[PDB]
Amino acid sequence: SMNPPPPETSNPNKPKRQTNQLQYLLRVVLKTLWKHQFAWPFQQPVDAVKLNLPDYYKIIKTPMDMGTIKKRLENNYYWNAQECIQDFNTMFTNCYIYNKPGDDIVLMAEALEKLFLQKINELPTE
Ligand SMILES: CC(=O)c1c(C)[nH]c(-c2csc(N3CCNCC3)n2)c1CCC(C)C
Repeated sequence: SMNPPPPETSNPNKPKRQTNQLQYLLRVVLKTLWKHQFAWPFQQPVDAVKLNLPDYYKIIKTPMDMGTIKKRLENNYYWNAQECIQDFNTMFTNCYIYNKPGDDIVLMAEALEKLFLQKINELPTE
């Protein structure tokens, strides 16, 4: 079995910015989810080899995880907050696509997503 290359976290020819919204996404949103008791399955790319999930990357073609998001934020990879919000939403959606309703992993994603929504509700104006 093989894992794919992880999502990129640096791309020198991609234009980058540091906005107050992106700062909030790191200092408030990511930090809140990262410290949560249910964060651990989401802190690095899914290791389909070790988890014995050979179909994971057959079903999930746009993988995303908080380790990737954290590095993107720390490296100022994004142009705007919407790009980063999309990454969080991709991460949650992938979990719901792959897994079964009520699975532990889905309950974990739901708990993190609730906090995400609470924090994004107060995203500052630019
Ligand atoms: C399939 C799924 O949606 C999953 C997601 C987002 N995460 C995990 C998971 C478990 S353990 C771990 N890591 C990652 C990297 N660092 C080591 C610990 N990730 C899964 C598998 C759940 C179940 C189907 C076996």
